[PDB]
This record gives sequence, C-alpha cells and structure tokens, in this order.
Amino acid sequence: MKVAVLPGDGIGPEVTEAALKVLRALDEAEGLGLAYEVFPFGGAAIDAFGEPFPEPTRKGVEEAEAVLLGSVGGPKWDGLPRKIRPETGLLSLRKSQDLFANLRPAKVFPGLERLSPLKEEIARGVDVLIVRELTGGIYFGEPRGMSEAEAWNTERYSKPEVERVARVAFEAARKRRKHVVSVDKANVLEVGEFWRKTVEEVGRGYPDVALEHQYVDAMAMHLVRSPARFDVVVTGNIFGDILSDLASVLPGSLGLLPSASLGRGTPVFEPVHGSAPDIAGKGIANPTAAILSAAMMLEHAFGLVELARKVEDAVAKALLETPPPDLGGSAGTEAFTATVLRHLA
Amino acid sequence: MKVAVLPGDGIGPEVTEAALKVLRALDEAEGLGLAYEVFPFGGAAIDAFGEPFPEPTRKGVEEAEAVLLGSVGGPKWDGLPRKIRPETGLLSLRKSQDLFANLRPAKVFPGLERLSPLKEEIARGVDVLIVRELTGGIYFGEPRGMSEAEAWNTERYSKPEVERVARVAFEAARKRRKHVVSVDKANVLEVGEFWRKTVEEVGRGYPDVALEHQYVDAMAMHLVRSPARFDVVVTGNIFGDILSDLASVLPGSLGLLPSASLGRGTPVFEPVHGSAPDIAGKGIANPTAAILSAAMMLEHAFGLVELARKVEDAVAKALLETPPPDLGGSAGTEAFTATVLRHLA
Ligand SMILES: CS/C=C(\O)C(=O)O
Ligand SMILES: CS/C=C(\O)C(=O)O
Ligand SMILES: [Mg+2]
Ligand SMILES: [Mg+2]
Repeated sequence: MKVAVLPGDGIGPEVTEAALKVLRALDEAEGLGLAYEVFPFGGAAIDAFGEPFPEPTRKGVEEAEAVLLGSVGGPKWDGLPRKIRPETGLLSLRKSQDLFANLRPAKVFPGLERLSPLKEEIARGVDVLIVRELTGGIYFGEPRGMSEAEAWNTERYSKPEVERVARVAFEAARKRRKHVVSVDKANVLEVGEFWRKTVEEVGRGYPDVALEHQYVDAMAMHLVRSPARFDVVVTGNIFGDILSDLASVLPGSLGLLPSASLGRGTPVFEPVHGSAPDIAGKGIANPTAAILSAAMMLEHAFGLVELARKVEDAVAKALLETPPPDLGGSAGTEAFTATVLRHLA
Repeated sequence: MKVAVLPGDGIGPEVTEAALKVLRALDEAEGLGLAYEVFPFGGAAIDAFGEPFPEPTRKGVEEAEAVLLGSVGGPKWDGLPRKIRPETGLLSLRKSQDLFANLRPAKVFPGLERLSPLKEEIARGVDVLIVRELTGGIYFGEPRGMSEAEAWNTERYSKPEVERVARVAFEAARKRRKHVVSVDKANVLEVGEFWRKTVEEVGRGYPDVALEHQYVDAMAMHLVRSPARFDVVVTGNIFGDILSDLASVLPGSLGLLPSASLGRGTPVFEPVHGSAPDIAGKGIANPTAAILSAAMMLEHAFGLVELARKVEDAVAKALLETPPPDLGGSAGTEAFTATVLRHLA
C-alpha cells in the first residue's frame, strides 16, 4: 500500500491529515502495507519550487500505487500564468495518468435525510455512484471552432473509450449492489446509439451485474424523484459532468463528498471540495469527504471493499454522534476524526 | 382571437374541453374575438382520414392565430408506419410552423409545496420558465454518423438561431419578473462561448430585463437547491431538453404542466402530458395543464398578460379548494373546471 499523499492548500492538509489518521489506525489494527510519503502539490509546491506539479511529486505519483489528494488553489496564486496556476497542477496530474473514469458517490447516510434538498422519504436510502468518462466526447472533439456567423463542436466517442469507462462502472457495481444504469441520448444522437450498443456488449462480460439504459433527460428527473433506486450510473463526459453535479447536491452538504479518478496510471482520490481559504487553519473543516476518499482508495485502488465499508460505517456513525458544523453541529476536524476512530476500533 | 383547436386523443378532448369552457367564460365576460374551430388531429384524424395531420387541419392551423392542442397517440395506432403515427403528426405540425422556442413553466402554487419532491422551504415560490431552442444544435448538426470503431455528432448553432430564441426568452421575462438566465457550457465549448456572447448582445435590447449566465451543470444543481430564485431560463436544444425535464418534476404532478411552442408560424399551446389511454373517458384527468396552456396562449400568442394571470390565479385557488385526484383529492375534470370558473367570475 504505497500512497503518494498530496495535501496541497487551504483545508487540504487538515482533512488529508484526518484521512491518514484513519488509514494509520487501519494499518495498525489490520496490518496493511501502508507506506506513504507527503509531496508538495499546488500552491504549497509553487511556494517552494516555482511550479505546482514538481518532478519529485511527479516521481512520487508514478511510483505510488495510489494518490490521496487534498485540494489546491487560493487567492495568493489566482493572478498567475495559466501554465503555472495550482488548477493546471490538477490538470497535469490527471492527464499525466490518463484517468478516464471519474467516480462520484452521492450518499444520504441514515439519519441525515434532514440535510437533503429532497424530502425525507425520497432522500432515504440514496446511495448512487456516478461514473463519468473523462477523456473523450464533445469537450475534446475535433473539428471545433467559432466563426463570426456560427460555431461548432463535435461530440466523438470511439469504441475503446466507451469500453474502458463501461468496464470501470461494472467492476464498481460488482463491489456494490450489482446494478448499472447507462445514460445516453440514443433515441436522437448516433453517438448515443453507439454508446448504448457498446455498453450493452460490455455488460455481457458481467453476468452478475444487471444493466439498464436511460436517456439523460429521463435520468435528470429520476435523480430528483427517486434517486434511491439507483446503484451505479455510467455515462459520457458532458452528461457525467451534469449528472454527477446533479447527484451531488443530494446528500445536501459539500463536506460529505468524495471522488476517485481511475485509468491507466496511478488512481487519484480526492474530496470534491476545494481548499476553502475562508476556513483554512480554523480546525473546522468537515473531514468526511477526505476520509471517504481514503475509503474509496481502499476500495477501487486496493480491492479492499470490506475495509472501505468499515470506514464508511464509522463515518456514518460519527456524522450522527458528533456532526460537524456544516451538518449543523459542533465537531471540529480533530474531534470528528476522533469519533470516526472510536467507531473503527 | 382565431384559434384552431386540436383535441386529439385519449384525455385530449376532455381537458381541451375544460380549457375552452375557461376561454369561453373569458370571452363572454371580457369580450375577446374568441372564434375557434375543432379540427381532428392525431388518432382521431387517422380514424377518419388515413393520416394524422390532414389538410383541413393543416389549413386551420395556418389560418388560425394560435393552436390549442390536446394530446395524441395510443395503443390503437402504435403498430403503424412511422410516417403515419400520431407522434409524427406532432412532428409535422411543429415543423410546419418552424417553432424554434419551447416554453415550459414549472410552478409550485402556494399551498402545493407538499407535492414537490423538494422540501417545503425550497419548493415555496418556485416559478421558473424554461425556454428551449427547438430547431438547432447537436440534435440536428451535420456531419453525423456511426462507423464500426466510432461515432460522431456535431453541435452547431448559428448567430440568427441563438438570436431568435434569446429574443423569445426576453419578451417572456418582460411579461414576468424581468430576470433571465442563459445556460451554456462556455468555459469548455466554443459553441458555448458563442451562445454566451450572442445572448449578451441581445440582452442589450432589453434594458428592463437583467441577464445572467450559468453553466448547465451549475444550473442542474441550482434547479434542485434553489429553484425559487429563477424567473426565465434560456438555453440550447439538448440542454433545454434536460433542464426543462429537470424543472418539470419540481411542482410534483404531471397534470399541472403547460407548454407553448413559438416561432414563425402559428404558436401551439399544449399540455406536456400525453393522451393517457388508461384514464381516457373516466372524467378524472386533471385539466390544469390544458387550462394553463390556454393561459399561456392568452399570454404569448395574444399579449393578454393580465387575463393569463387571472386564469393562473383561479387555477391556483381551485387546486387548493377542490384538488384533483392526482393532487391527492377528488375533483374530476368537470368539477375542478367548475371551481376554476367560480374563481374567474
Ligand atoms: C475533471 S475531474 C473533477 C473532480 O474530480 C473534482 O472536482 O473533484
Ligand atoms: C419537442 S417539443 C415537446 C413538447 O412540447 C412536449 O412534450 O409537450
Ligand atoms: Mg451485465
Ligand atoms: Mg438585458
């Protein structure tokens, strides 16, 4: 279990640190290879190297079997050359490993229905994972331009691009509730039809996982009227861009949300939240997102599903017992983490 | 006020009839040109003409200043040649008038917050109109195809296409709460940038209406966390296809939802709901959608905004006093309509 740890900026190191306490506790009690090293990333890296993705860090990432990322960015770097801003650090990092699968789970833990924008009965049981294709589609298609009278972008997927992201979604569902929904616009766009026929075929290699197809519009509705019926959801880039964002508001607090990015290279696992300069150093950031990213790490990077569910279950109990300030309670970062640890023990 | 009335099938004529009672009442009390004629459309037209969009109806549409549509379709026509199915009637009708602007309002009437999938506090006050470009974008772009190893669609807007739909949204906002949000993916797609710069420029011709720009993902979130802050929302075809569907689940009952389609030709105003064969002839269909389409007609086709708000206000009072079965109450089509009429008087 060789992890490169990239705490970054703002609340990044605070929440990262909380995740490590959890990973460490887990190491001592269960004995894992846990070996890890802290590299400077983003702002922290600029401060000390003139650039956000240094070669020592680049070296660490490569060699590591997984990256636990914090968050990067902040005022003290916002007026800087695009090529060198902390955000372009993220972009290089991701590109550097050809991560084509973004996993974002939206979960409403038992008792936390009160937080959802949805009504109690609709929010109960929600636990959906959105799997987004990262490297293809309209965001990257050629030809693409703007003339004065018109503009054009091209949505483009090839068969191997659809296949790999599909495969990730199926692996994921097998570790979960064995049900996949694939989202396209197949009744209108050929790229849609193409997606659907291709995923249908991949699904044939996972006879344990059921597969079902919906239209992106239909799906935007279901995510609001009845999100609790879904398990894994997989889709193309732009739609994933919309849908995970849609799914994400569901638990009703930013501090709850983890992320994994998978592909060829080193998997990266990060909280969705940014570096939160307005609260950095206050010891109040909710570390759930980070801890849940470690959980996701154990799961997707190390096939350690049971340990992942153990963290999740501890976190779910902590969120009830000593909820953080963003959940309406009082537990600062260290104190909440201590509650997670009481439940791992 | 020359209206071609196209009741169609299933609950179509039932709910259409309710809207006419309202329009008629409104005619006698306020004196409008109300003149109208019932043409057979969809199934009804097939039954008696071998085809769903007959030339008498085609004639009526053209010559009429507005079409009040019911709904078409049903089992007794589903196994028929594409070219002749009731749905292709809809398609020809719409095409025949080059309707490029689809307006769908999602409204949570006071006291009906209980119906929303959203929580009471978020649902209160929601009254958003989604304006969708109908005739351009990726749904229609060339080149477009599927090979065996890949598939491609092209998203394409020209400056006059963006302009006309923008204009419709601005006209609409002036009649409402004078605030427009334009939704694109401008930080990634040139078509996005192009949309945004173009709408920005149109906005300059409506100095009474404020204009604001969001990303389709951001907007999917806002529609769920805080839909009550919006007035008119305008966007491209595919995004509109997603977003209005998203907005539409918000009032929390299909029977509440109206639609207008505007362009060069005759404006058509219809309920979003289909022909509902499973309840046709039972005298229970909620006629709110239809009545609200007449309301939309008065408004968008005849600039009669005050009369439109009068219908809306009556409908809102009826929905509280004698709610229909789909709202959890008992009022069948005639009885609910009678409650609308008591409040128009
Ligand atoms: C393009 S991938 C973005 C994320 O993974 C995030 O915002 O956490
Ligand atoms: C393509 S436009 C669709 C509608 O207007 C509707 O479903 O009511
Ligand atoms: Mg399968
Ligand atoms: Mg303006």
